[PDB]
Amino acid sequence: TRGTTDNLIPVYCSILAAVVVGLVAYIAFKRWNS
Amino acid sequence: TRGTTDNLIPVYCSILAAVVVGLVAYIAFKRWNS
Ligand SMILES: O=C(/C=C/c1cccnc1)c1ccccc1O
Repeated sequence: TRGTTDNLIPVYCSILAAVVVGLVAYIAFKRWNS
Repeated sequence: TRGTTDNLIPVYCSILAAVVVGLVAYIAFKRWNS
């Protein structure tokens, strides 16, 4: 189970770029409107 | 896919991972102290 848990490095940079960008606007608006 | 403008997919992940990681601490602290 080394090629299916810690080989997601190329896939992470894709999903993490989409999630982190959506988080920057969401988390900020949540902490600004809290 | 010119190969000299839209081939920088892996190189972006390098600088983007280093910038976005350093930003996760800064943006969070700025939005938390706001
Ligand atoms: O092989 C890599 C994968 C990057 C990537 C970037 C975006 C979407 N899918 C994959 C890679 C990641 C970080 C730095 C250099 C790399 O070659």
